[PDB]
Amino acid sequence: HSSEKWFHGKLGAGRDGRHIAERLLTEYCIETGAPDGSFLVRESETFVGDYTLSFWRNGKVQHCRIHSRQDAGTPKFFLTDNLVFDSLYDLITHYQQVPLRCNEFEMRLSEPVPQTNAHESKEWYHASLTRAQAEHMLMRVPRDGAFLVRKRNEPNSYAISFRAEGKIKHCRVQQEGQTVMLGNSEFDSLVDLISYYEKHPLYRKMKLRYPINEEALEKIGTAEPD
Amino acid sequence: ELPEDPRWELPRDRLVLGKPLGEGAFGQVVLAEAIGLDKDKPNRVTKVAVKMLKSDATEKDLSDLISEMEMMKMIGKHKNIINLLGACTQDGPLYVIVEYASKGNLREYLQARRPPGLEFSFNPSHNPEEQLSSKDLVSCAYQVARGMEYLASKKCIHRDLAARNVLVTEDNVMKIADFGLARDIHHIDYYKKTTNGRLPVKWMAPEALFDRIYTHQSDVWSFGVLLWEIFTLGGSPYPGVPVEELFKLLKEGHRMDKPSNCTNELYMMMRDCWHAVPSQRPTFKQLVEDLDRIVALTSNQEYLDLS
Ligand SMILES: Nc1ncnc2c1ncn2[C@@H]1O[C@H](COP(=O)(O)OP(=O)(O)CP(=O)(O)O)[C@@H](O)[C@H]1O
Ligand SMILES: [Mg+2]
Repeated sequence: HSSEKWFHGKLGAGRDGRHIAERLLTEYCIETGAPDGSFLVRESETFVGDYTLSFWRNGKVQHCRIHSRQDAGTPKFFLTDNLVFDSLYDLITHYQQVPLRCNEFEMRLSEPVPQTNAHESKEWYHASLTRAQAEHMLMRVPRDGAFLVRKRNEPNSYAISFRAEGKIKHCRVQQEGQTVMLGNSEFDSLVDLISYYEKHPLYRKMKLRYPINEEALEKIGTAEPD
Repeated sequence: ELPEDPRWELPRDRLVLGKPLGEGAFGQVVLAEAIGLDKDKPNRVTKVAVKMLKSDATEKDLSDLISEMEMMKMIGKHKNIINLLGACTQDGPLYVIVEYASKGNLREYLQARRPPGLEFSFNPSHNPEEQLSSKDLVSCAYQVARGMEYLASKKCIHRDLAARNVLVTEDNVMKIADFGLARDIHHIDYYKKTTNGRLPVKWMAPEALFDRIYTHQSDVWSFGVLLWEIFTLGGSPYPGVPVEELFKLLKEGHRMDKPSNCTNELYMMMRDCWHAVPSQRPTFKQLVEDLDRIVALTSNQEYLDLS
């Protein structure tokens, strides 16, 4: 099975998965000065059901189709007709040691790539929301655990707004290059950070349980108290 | 009360019924909420669809629904097949609980994506972003081929492949549904209808129509008709032709015409599926592979060629 890692899965809730993966690898590699072979495995947009191996090679991101076949009872994965594996893992593992022979030349995949855009499609994430604008949304939700994550004007920084003990409370998150810091705490990306506190307590044992948005209000939201 | 199944049986009270989603002569599907479908998540509510018999259902219909439920357990999970979630078989009405397809059946999906026409515009000018492209249409045919291919590898014939039986999910994934007429032919390699009854004639192959002979070959015929349905964006097969005359038309080598705005290869694909010699029609493995190539070629998205 796949447990995140280079495995990003669905990108953009099924929308513009290739494009989203190109900007995710470009700006990431250009900055971090990534070596050739940097990659991620995403769901295929063109061939529904199959996968795609997207990677960085000479200032350019290229995609490779990962065929899948579930006929022999056991799933099968391959990039070529002469080599097959029982899992994406054994397949990715393999092409890390052994190169990729194509028309141009060969290439061994080097290092994974984190999910830096994963939050841009999530329900709780907002790109342009004022604090009051956010407080007003959480004001219409008379509960504890409801939350959201807005991006602030200040470069590389996001706030986490939530309802603790029946009262609005906010939290500061700061982007440090390619890692997110929640005060002293450090994570790989917003989605890895929210994922964590969706289980663990974020404040007084208050955990992020109820993402909030327009439709989320159509399910809970009334008119706002104060 | 019939053989319960601890594997699928779900407490009848952990299911909250909602509004209708579609009906027929004797059968109905209704939206519902399933509490704690997964044992590790006893309080997580999952939107689902529940299939059940109508008020005027007969003994016969019940056995058909039992069968339908058994078929889905024997076929297994697949990306393009609606997956079975569970059932309520004891002390009350039989409920077959299945995955919920938020965009309905393919026929409806396609029609709601049809153009306005020249000099005409839509009101209230609905989502212009969901208007399907030629790439999206091939992708739908491909997905259904992949699901049928898997079904054939499981030695099963659907016998009721039609756009009304292909469901579309939230992210636009095709899900083959309605296995009430499906049959297992693991060793025999064919099914011969003994009794009589209701049948989707406009989708049935000659031999299944006159000789009552069903195989993967007749499913492929139905798939030819499905293709026509897709490329006409929800048209009706053999429009205006009375069923009683359909018999005469088929016996004389009549095939439907090419849907406007449809390459010749895709029309040729339909023709192959409608071949008079069953053994000459493509199998689903050939349809997936052909459709694979067309999808790769229609979507001008370049990939690494490793050969
Ligand atoms: N999971 C689902 N999600 C959304 N809609 C569904 C659905 N399952 C069925 N429907 C709706 O109900 C319709 C009929 O469902 P289905 O084909 O399973 O029953 P059926 O056609 O066998 C009834 P009958 O046996 O009386 O002819 C579908 O075409 C669709 O409109
Ligand atoms: Mg039906």
